[PDB]
Amino acid sequence: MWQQAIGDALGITARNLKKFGDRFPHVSDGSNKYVLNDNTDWTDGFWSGILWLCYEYTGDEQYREGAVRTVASFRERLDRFENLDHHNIGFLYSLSAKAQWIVEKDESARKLALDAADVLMRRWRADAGIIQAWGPKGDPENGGRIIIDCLLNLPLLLWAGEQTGDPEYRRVAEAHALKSRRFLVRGDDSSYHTFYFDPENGNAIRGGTHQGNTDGSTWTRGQAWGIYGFALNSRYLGNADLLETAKRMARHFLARVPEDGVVYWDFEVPQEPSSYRDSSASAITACGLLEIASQLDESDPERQRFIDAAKTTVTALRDGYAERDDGEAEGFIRRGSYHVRGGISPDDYTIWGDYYYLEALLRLERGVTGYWYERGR
Ligand SMILES: CC(=O)N[C@@H]1[C@@H](O[C@@H]2OC(C(=O)O)=C[C@H](O)[C@H]2O)[C@H](O)[C@@H](CO)O[C@@H]1O
Repeated sequence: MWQQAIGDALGITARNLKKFGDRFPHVSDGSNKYVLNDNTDWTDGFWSGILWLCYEYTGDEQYREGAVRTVASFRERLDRFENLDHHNIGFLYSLSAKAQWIVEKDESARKLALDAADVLMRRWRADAGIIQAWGPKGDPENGGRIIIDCLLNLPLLLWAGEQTGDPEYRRVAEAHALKSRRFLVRGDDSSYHTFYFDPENGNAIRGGTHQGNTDGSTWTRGQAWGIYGFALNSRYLGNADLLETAKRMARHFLARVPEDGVVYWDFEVPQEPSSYRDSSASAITACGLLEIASQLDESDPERQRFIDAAKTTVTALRDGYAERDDGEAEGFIRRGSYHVRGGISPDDYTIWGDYYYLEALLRLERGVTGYWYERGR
C-alpha cells in the first residue's frame, strides 16, 4: 500500500545524491529541479533526514554515505557559526547529527548534536520567557517574537537535556511550549503564525504574520507545525495539555481539508482551485496525526480515527501530488509553497514537504518515527 510511493522517493533520492554532490536542496522555482545551496539555509537538515530515512528503509550504504557527508558539513557549519542566528538549529541538527546517533549510535554525531543544542539554548530570553525566533539579542523588531515553527526546534533541546541531565534544557523548552499554547493558539483551535511580547517584561503584545494571508488568518503550514510540534513536546514532557492542544489543532485542520485531500496555503482565503496549495502542510500534518495517535490509549476510538486520517492524507498526496521516478523529477511531492505573499516558490517542491512525506511513509510502512526523539522514547 506504501511500497510504490516509497519506491519513487528512493529512486529520486538516489538520482539526486549523485547530481547534487555535496550541495543541499531547498525548494524548486518553477520547474522539476531543486535549487541548491552550500548548507546555508534553515532547511538543510531535511535533506539529511531524507537520506537517513532512505537508509533505514533499504540498508543501502549509498544513502548512509550521503547522510554522513552532510553531517560532516554540519560540523563545519557549526564550528564557524554560519547562518545559525535563529531558532531553526533544531530543524538543522535533529535531522542530521542527532539522526545519525538515533540510527547507528555514532558518538561523534551525538556530540555534534549536543554542541548544537548548546547554541540553541542561548536563544532563550529570560526576561521574555521565550526562545527568540530570528535575529540577534535585543533585535529592535524581533527581540521578543516567537514563531509557531519553534515547537519543532524544542526536540533538540529536550533530547540534549535527557542526554546531559541538565534541567535547564527541559525548563526553557516547556516554558516556551506553554507560552506558545497560550498565545499562538486561538480559541477556535486555529493559530497565529507569530506572536510579539515585550522584551523587557514579557507582556503579550499581539499575534501576527508575514506569511499567512493576514494576522488573523490560518496559514496552513503554521497550523501543521502546531499539530506536530505540540504532539512532540507532549511526548517529551508528558504534558496532557499540550497533547490536547495538538488534538484540537488537528481536528480544526481536518475539518478544512478540500476535496482532493491536500490543503490550500491558508484556510482563510477562497478555497478555490486557482489558489495556491501547500502540500507540505498536509505532509507535516500526516506525521503529526500519527504522532498524536501513538500517544493515545489503544481504547481511545479517536486514535484509529487519526491514524486513518493520516493514511488518507498520505494517499491523497501520493495520488494527486507525488512525482514518479521518471529519471528527471527531483522532488517527492508537487505544489508545496514557500512564501506565497512574497511570491517565493509558491507552487514548488519544498525539501521539508519531501521529508515529512517520506517520514509519514516510513511511519506507516516500517514504524520508523523520524529523528525527533530516541526510538522507544
Ligand atoms: C524566521 C527566520 O528565522 N527566518 C525567516 C523564515 O522563517 C522560517 O520559516 C519557516 C517556514 O516557512 O515554514 C520555517 C522556519 O521554522 C522559520 O524560521 C521565513 O520562512 C522567511 C520567509 O519565507 O523569512 C526568514 O528567512
